[PDB]
Amino acid sequence: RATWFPGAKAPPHLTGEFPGDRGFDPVDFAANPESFERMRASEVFHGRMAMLGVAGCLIPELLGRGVWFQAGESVDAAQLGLYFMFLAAPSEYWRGNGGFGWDQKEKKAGNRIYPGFDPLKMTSDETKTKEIKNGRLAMIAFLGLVSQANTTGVSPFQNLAAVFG
Amino acid sequence: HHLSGLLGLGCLSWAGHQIHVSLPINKLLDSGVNPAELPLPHDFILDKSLISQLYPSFSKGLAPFFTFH
Amino acid sequence: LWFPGAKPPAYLTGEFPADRGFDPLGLAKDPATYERMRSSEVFHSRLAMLGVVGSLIPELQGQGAWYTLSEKQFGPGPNGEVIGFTELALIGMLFSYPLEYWRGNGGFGWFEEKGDRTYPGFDPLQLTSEYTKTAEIKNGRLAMSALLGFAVQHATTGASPLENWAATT
Ligand SMILES: CC1=C(C#C/C(C)=C/C=C/C(C)=C/C=C/C=C(C)/C=C/C=C(C)/C=C/[C@@]23O[C@]2(C)C[C@@H](O)CC3(C)C)C(C)(C)C[C@H](O)C1
Ligand SMILES: CC1=C(C#C/C(C)=C/C=C/C(C)=C/C=C/C=C(C)/C=C\C=C(C)/C=C/[C@@]23O[C@]2(C)C[C@@H](O)CC3(C)C)C(C)(C)C[C@H](O)C1
Repeated sequence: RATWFPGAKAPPHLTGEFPGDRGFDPVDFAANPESFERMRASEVFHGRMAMLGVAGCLIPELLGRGVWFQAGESVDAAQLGLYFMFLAAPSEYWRGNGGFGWDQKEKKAGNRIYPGFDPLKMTSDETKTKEIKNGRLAMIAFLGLVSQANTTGVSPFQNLAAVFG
Repeated sequence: HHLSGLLGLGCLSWAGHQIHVSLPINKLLDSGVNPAELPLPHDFILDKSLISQLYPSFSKGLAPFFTFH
Repeated sequence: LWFPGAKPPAYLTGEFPADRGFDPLGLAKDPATYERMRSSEVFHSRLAMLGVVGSLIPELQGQGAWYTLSEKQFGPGPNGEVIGFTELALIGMLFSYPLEYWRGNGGFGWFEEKGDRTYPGFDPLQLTSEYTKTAEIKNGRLAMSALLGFAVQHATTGASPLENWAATT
């Protein structure tokens, strides 16, 4: 199989079964298959949130709203944050629990990674891979945004301008 | 693990503390700055202007590091 | 029982503590919903017992009231930060994310946890007994009543609850 480095063998617990598997788990975080489930959950969620984060950072600046690290000087962030926490706290508790219910068998019921929203029915393993590969690229780019902010102190698109002049 | 982790990362971490906390505070103190009116250590991290006055290279941030300059 | 001329409704059988035979609208019908109910009762109960004292004691010392926590500027911090109730609530929500998740989960993992969730393990003097299990719920029912009392007394009169108690003594 193809791997994250030219001639590297895969770990034995990574067998290509799950989407995104390019044989990369050196510190064996996922030898136990329950921990591999949790990690898969975490990777898809971190993944999605970074897509919304990156799009939340770039797309407004294109449609003339401002630079993403100057966002809280034109809004009242403390307020919004409280509302954001008020929408999250049920919603993330349901996602963790598996559904609405004080029983523990609730966690077995339902999917906490792929809950089943799909109205145009295009969930495959080639599309599950696309989520994860877009997600990983958004995570990596978010770390680039923060870093450039700190170093250059200017807009992310103005960092792209300096590449070409 | 003991070479790369315990001693390696241990030295990296402690160089990190030195660069970001021990070097400013000592530099200011050696120029007679009365410890009561010294900035707290995070202030060197949050406000890069404080640490820029002392060491101007910080104004270039991490770009030199990544371009091997 | 809550009422002398009342009879215990089936499921309520005096097994669990503070069962004073009382469920008119039949909300603890299923024995599994009675589990949630019980956990919610002891949670609401503990929060109220912390609420009453946390509303009176600053009032008595001279800070304010159960009301007027809004428009208060909580401040002199280490760097001279001064923040408002909104920021303080945001802090409270940020530091309540993992504590509440872990109490709602039973533990720390993505799978089944054996962790009580109603009466967790914290008793370094071994004082847990039916007396005390009862006494916590009873005091907390009182305290819940008292907090509803605070609310409506301030709603009707517009006075602070120490002044309303000084208008009876
Ligand atoms: C049992 C039963 C029934 C019932 C019932 C009953 C009576 C239910 C009652 C519910 C009730 C009464 C539940 C309240 C809880 C209060 C909480 C959570 C306290 C938090 C509040 C806190 C933590 C306080 C915080 C503060 O003080 C601080 C720290 C500083 C102050 O400056 C500001 C405030 C004040 C904010 C039916 C319906 C009749 C029929 C059914 O069949 C059977
Ligand atoms: C996989 C693996 C390993 C690894 C690893 C690696 C490389 C991990 C890397 C993880 C990485 C890089 C994860 C980034 C997440 C970023 C998020 C959540 C971004 C944004 C989140 C949001 C919501 C953004 C919000 C906002 O932007 C909005 C929307 C508008 C702005 O105005 C304001 C703000 C900024 C608030 C080992 C350890 C090497 C070995 C092991 O064996 C296997």
